[PDB]
Amino acid sequence: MNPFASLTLTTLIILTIPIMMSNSNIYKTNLYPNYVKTTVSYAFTLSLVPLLMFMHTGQEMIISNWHWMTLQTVELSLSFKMDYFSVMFIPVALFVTWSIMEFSMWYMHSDPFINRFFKYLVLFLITMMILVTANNLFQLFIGWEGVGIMSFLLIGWWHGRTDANTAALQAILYNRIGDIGFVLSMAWFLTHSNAWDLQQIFMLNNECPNMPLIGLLLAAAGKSAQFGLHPWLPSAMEGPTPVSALLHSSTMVVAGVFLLIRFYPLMETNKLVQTMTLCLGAITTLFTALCAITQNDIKKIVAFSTSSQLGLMMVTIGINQPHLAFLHICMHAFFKAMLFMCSGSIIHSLNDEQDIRKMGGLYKAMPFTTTALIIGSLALTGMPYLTGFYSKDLIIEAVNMSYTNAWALLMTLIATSLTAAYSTRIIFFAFLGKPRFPPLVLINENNPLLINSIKRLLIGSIFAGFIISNNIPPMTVPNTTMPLYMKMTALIVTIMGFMLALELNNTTYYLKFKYPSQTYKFSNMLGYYPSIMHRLPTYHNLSMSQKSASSLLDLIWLETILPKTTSFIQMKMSIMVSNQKGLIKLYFLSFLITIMISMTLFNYHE
Amino acid sequence: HVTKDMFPGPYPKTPEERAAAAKKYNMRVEDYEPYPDDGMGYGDYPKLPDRSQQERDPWYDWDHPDLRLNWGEPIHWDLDMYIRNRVDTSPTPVSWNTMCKHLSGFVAFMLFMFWVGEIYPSYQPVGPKQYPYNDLYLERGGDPTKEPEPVVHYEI
Amino acid sequence: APPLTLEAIKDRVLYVLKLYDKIDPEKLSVNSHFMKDLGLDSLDQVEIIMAMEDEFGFEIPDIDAEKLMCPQEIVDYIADKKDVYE
Amino acid sequence: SFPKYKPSRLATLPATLDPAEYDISPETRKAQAERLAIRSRLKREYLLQYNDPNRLGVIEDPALIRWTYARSANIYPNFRPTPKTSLLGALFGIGPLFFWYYVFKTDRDKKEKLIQEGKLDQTFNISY
Amino acid sequence: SGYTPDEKLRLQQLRELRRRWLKDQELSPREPVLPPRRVWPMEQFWNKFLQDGAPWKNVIYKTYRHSIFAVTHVLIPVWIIHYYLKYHVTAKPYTVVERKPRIFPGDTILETGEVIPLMKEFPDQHH
Amino acid sequence: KRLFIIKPSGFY
Amino acid sequence: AYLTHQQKVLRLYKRALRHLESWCVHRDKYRYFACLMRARFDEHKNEKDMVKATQLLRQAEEEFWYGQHPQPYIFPESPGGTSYERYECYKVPEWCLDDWHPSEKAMYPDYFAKREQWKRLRRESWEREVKQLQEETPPGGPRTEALPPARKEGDLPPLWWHIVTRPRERPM
Amino acid sequence: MLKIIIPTTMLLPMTWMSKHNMIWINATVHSLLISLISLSLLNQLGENSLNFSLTFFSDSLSAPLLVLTTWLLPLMLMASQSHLSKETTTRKKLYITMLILLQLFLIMTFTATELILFYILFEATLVPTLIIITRWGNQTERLNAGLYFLFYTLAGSLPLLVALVYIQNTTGSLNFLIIHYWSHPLSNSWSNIFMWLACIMAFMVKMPLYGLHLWLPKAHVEAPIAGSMVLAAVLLKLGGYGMMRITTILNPLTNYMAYPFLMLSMWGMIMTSSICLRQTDLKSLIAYSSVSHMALVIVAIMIQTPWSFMGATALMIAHGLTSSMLFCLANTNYERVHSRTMILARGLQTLLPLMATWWLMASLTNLALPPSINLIGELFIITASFSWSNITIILMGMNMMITALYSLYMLITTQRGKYTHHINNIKASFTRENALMALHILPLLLLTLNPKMILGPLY
Ligand SMILES: CCCCCCCCCCCCCCCCCC(=O)O[C@@H](COC(=O)CCCCCCCCCCCCCCC)COP(=O)(O)OC[C@H](O)CO
Repeated sequence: MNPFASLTLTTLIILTIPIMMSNSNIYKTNLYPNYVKTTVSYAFTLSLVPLLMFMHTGQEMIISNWHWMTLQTVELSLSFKMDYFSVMFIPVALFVTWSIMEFSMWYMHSDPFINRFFKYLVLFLITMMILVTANNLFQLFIGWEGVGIMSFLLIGWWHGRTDANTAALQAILYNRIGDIGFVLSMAWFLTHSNAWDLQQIFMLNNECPNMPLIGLLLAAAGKSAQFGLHPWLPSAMEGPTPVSALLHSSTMVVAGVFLLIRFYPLMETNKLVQTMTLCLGAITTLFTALCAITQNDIKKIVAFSTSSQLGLMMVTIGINQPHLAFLHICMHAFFKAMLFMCSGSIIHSLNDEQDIRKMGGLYKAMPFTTTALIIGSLALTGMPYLTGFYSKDLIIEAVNMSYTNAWALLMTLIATSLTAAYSTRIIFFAFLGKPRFPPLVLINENNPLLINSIKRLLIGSIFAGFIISNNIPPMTVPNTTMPLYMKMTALIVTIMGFMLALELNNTTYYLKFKYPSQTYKFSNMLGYYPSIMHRLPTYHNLSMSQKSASSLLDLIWLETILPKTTSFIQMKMSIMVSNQKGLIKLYFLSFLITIMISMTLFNYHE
Repeated sequence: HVTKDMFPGPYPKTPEERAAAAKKYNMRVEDYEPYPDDGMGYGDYPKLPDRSQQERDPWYDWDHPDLRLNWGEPIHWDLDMYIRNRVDTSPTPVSWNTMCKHLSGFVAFMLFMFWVGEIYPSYQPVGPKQYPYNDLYLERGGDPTKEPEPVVHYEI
Repeated sequence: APPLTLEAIKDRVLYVLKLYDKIDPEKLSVNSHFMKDLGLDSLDQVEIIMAMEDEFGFEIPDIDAEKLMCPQEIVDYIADKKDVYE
Repeated sequence: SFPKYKPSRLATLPATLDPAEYDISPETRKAQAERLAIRSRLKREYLLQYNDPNRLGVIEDPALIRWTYARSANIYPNFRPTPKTSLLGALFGIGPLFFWYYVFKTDRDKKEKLIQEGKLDQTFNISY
Repeated sequence: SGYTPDEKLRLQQLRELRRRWLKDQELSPREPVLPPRRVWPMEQFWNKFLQDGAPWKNVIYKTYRHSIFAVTHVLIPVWIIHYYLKYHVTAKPYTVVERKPRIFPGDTILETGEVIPLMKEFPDQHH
Repeated sequence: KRLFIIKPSGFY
Repeated sequence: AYLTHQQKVLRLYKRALRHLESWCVHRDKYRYFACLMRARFDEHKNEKDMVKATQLLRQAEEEFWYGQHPQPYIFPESPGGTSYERYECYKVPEWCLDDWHPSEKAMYPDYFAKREQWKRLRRESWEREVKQLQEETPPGGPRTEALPPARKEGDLPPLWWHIVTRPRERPM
Repeated sequence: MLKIIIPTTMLLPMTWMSKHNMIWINATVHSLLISLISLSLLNQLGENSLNFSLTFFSDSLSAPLLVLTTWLLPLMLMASQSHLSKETTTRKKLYITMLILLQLFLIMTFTATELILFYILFEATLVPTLIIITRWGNQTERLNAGLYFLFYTLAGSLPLLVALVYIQNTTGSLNFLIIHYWSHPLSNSWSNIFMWLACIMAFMVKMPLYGLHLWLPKAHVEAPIAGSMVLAAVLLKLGGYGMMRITTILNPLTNYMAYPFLMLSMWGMIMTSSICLRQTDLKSLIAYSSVSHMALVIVAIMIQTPWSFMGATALMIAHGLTSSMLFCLANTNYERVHSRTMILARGLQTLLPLMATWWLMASLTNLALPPSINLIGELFIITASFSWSNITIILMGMNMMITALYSLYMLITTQRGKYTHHINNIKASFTRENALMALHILPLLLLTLNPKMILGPLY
């Protein structure tokens, strides 16, 4: 009966009000976006009181409510499980999306369907709002599928863009391929554990969850854009920037990693799956990062940075560090949202140009935008006591002194250095140097919407690292006594990577020619994955459906096995039995055989 | 509008019927080419080179600009693989064989080294995580009636 | 952004044309069919339209570029392609 | 010199690298000259209907109608049963069906065998 | 090279018609014309209130628009949710379950007024 | 400067 | 109809520099390497033999293919560009306006009345423009896709309505 | 049940006795009233069927199906007065008569207590559907379709006839009750296998089952819109309904004599959904989608599992509502452009803003998006099948992947994209089309709140 239950539940329902009021249309269509932001702002403000209540006493509770059906022995009911992962995530997601909503007013200002756009963002927000809070697997599926379909429209928001539909279809495809593991986990838990509530799965102690956890891993990889199922995130860059900064920065793609954190107690029981997560987390962390540093599009650059970060999340959850992985979720939410939003500022202000090889010299042109990026870039890459410090090097330190895959440890270190690599590429090409954009300048950021939204997230990137790290109760054993020379590798590799990348970037400043390196061809072409794996399997499967399936099987053979064979036989026997010659001689002679043989060899006498 | 005879028919056997089909398909006898009839039933429909709509020159103005077709032009039998959003046969800057070699090599190299990493794992020169209460048999999920086996941790 | 019109286009068009070193400042006329008036080889018009492009930031098709040969012609082509109605 | 660009059915050969377009023979002079002739014939008609004020309906495309007919009923009247089609039908037909039967029957036989001797954990598995 | 005489004349009229056609795409000052809409008492109240437009008029305007947002989007929704959570759904067993109140050795508990004992003598180490 | 926008009739 | 040798090499020139944008990036590097490209293009002007020119461009295309940038800098308002057809889901065609409702129609009387003016002009110009088209049509069907312009006074050029009344590139 | 059959029968003079132009109104309003009376039967007692008399009975299996048919009846009526208005008074009057004779047979079929009485009306639905397809069908191939439809289901139904009469003379009674209580173990004798084949094949043909499914792409493509939905929305379920009812005497021969059908279905769904990945015709695309979803129910039924049965009926009705709806989507676009090709009409979201929505959550419901009962049906079958065999998920899971790719594909091609230049006859959508779409969407999502009224007797 504590108030905690009441207000925290309203955090969902008050968020849904703009959706209900939207269909009324009594709202002035001009003032709708302001209405949406204020509701989310109040949603965040109300979302505070559960958080301080959680830090004060530390109580985690479940709100089970209206009983959907008593499914024989199953009792599927709408139930909002809440714990530290919930109560911490809720303010973070609301804070980011409120800042994005404020920015979206500035960026998406000329779109006639801007009110529809704010409707979609709220619909996505509540969808992930119920994704994080899900006591039963079915509610987890509600968010897990609604969040994918909500992305489909939003990525194809510009609609008529032919490539945008491709990315929208591509996003659904990879997500639903991952969803195959989800329903596999669904069936396993219902059959071998007789429930979908997290309480029963934890308590029944499925200590040998080899099949479910593989399905859980496969479900995680689809939504988190892991290696093998990564390229949907880089391709889903064709939507508007606020779409990018909210869903495809840290508030949709993170759902895949968040899935295993919810199922962490079962994860530690098994060992094979954890090593697989160590394998998948490492390869995603480097391969995407390797394909990043050679790109010339901020949306592609920052996206690949997410997937590399998403790869980093899978590493820490791998070696029994679930909470710190969720800490990495919150910190990554802060600075990564700013980077896209900051990149959104420069893209629109400089007449919707996204190629990094054309902007040039934005340092003193846009002070706040340049200021935001360097703080965001430093936080993502290191800079102790900043937001990234309370998460990243702790993960790197934690993964160092653990019985991990020796190769996977090597990928994390290199990718950690590669994290600074593309960070330099953005700062060096865009802001530093001489400008290259078209002669007519339109550089401006004085709009209060852009300045306030950046500043709101900026103060988060300075202090929110220290706040929650000092506020949440210690949920992991610490690592205190290691040699000095791997306690510092997190700083060393980033500082080391900062060095040559700067030197190699100003090697472009060197007047001499640059050879078309083959390895550069491999990395700049997204690691060769899209040019083959989006062209070889799709062609074969599409070719199989036409040549086989449609033509050969359905309407060539199956129509000839039963229908045409019987029709041909009936017609063939019809042409003979009805083509009598009309001569009385042959008719009576036919009777004579019938009369003779009837009183004969058929033995029609005994 | 169109009459029945203009509908696609059987294989053009004689060159004269090849010309008739080419006229029927709004092409000439030079570029007309029926599909190789291995019994698959393609009929007289003229096979065309594998050219996705992405291949077609975007700067040219089409009657159907979205898919890059003009009115009446005999579209490919395999249009729906080769539409703008479906399978695209655009020429990559590097060869497909090289395209495939580096992809398979990197994946195989990554997987192989991952195995050898597992063979020789990395760890610090540190030992077991000593745990009290006979390895916490009771709270690990153990049964109270079955007393835990002798487990104890020492000091030096 | 305030949309561009002819006096904007024409001034920007003769802007980059004047900035070209070999073009004589007094020889600059909106109606000047390049080579027959200002000695410019066929390899030069294909490269100055890039300067014409970068002035307005929208790609000039080569089919239209080869036809595009006069300072007035560039102004006319730019305006209609960017729905400039004044 | 860098290695050349070998073509593929999925990675086509560009027009810029094709040897055929290099030598424009006088035979090819007219071969690619009627391209615009037939295209204009189709063009001029198309704009005439498209721009026609009296037109209110849609302009029927005989190529589109022909394509739908070719990818439809007009396939079996052109279907000749041959070993290629016969083997293709069996390989993509009965083939996978029997293969799926083999894997399922084998697993199901193994599945019930374990239950027969009580070699499977279904203590909590009650809903079915 | 170079619009041909017929072609340059073709583009000239095409440009001329296009300019005139886009000129018609303008809007007259009177457009758009629209029938009136039923006015609201609060809206007309704020119109006559905001005629002064002084800074202290704007704050109460903004405060009120923040106030009625709070009541109709937080106060009422939290009312029905709490009522639902306090007299309807909690009236069924095991509907709202929470973690046990985490107590520590040394403090005291409420429902019996008993003290869990103080943590016994620590081996007394220091750094 | 304001100018006419074409839009499919939503009145129905 | 046929891209002559000069047309193809200029096309090679334009695409070569555009790819070299993505390589050189910085403007100072651009103005140097472009000049080498220009200078080394000027040297083979007196090549005389056209066969050599094909051989002079034979290695050129593949050399471009050797050094082609995997991510060339394509312009946003162009095919392959980021803002390609993006501003198109709002340019509903003009003919849709005929299906409007009188209450909607009465909102914009002046524009609608002027649209009717354009409507009648198209109706009056059609017979003249279709007649003009056939009176100088080439034998054996149209040979070149280019259409005849308006020859006499008053008459509008044939096939003009959709070109003139095309939706604006920035409808919003 | 006479509270439903009698008003339905008395509605037949109602239409014929109506005036010239009032036929559509009176038929619609009273059919909707008949639907309301049908909802009076949704309450099923604890574990007993709502047995009314020896002639008619109802349980939780036919309770949702019956009201689906009655609810359907206005929808064909609401989807017919577009192309039928250009016809004489009699022919329009005749058209309404047939559908009402259609639903009357369907109402009698689902409520029949005796398998023979079930059988008679079960084939009798052919007669009105056949004439509807042939008479008012707007195509040429429909003449071949009528033969293809009639013979194919009859070729399986006729062997069924000999099966029932054999049961009657051997076991005794043949009603749905005595069979269940007096059920005896079926032996493994080869004669019993043939009786199993006879008692089953007739129902699989009407589902249809992969291979025996070619009569849907013929019938549905060029059937009239009104006849297209009913044949798609219930007549397929009619084959489904008999599957639960008749698999009470076929035990335990079901376990061994089901493998060929499970393999045909679990592979057919991948193949048939692979059909849907590429269809030149929108209506053919929808028809093949019905094959895949129905093939799920065949797998669902043949396992004969509690969880499987509730998922079967939930998917059965849910598919019918959405499949009928998508057919209405095809009819609207086909009406404007007078063709069926995919790529001919495209970019229709810009031209028609609301229809972009209607086709949108129609695709989502077709996609089994949770919690839409399409999901609660498909997901149940996966769980039941996975318990039956762990490799079932590899195929049946891959269906949801393939089902997504084609479902959005028709949404991408038709609604999204650029408007077709030459097409200019697309007027603003009439409120009849918009309303008819809502009459499908709203009950679907409304019923999501209470799946217990669709989960069947096994719930
Ligand atoms: C298009 C072809 C058909 C499609 C598939 C339909 C289903 C396949 C099987 C069809 C079976 C039809 C005949 C079954 C009648 C009822 C079956 C029955 O009651 O079971 C009996 C099964 O017994 C039979 O012999 C039934 C017939 C077996 C199959 C032979 C005839 C059917 C196949 C040929 C005719 C149908 C095909 C069409 C040909 C143009 C049990 O009786 P019993 O044999 O035990 O009787 C006691 C004693 O032993 C003496 O009888």
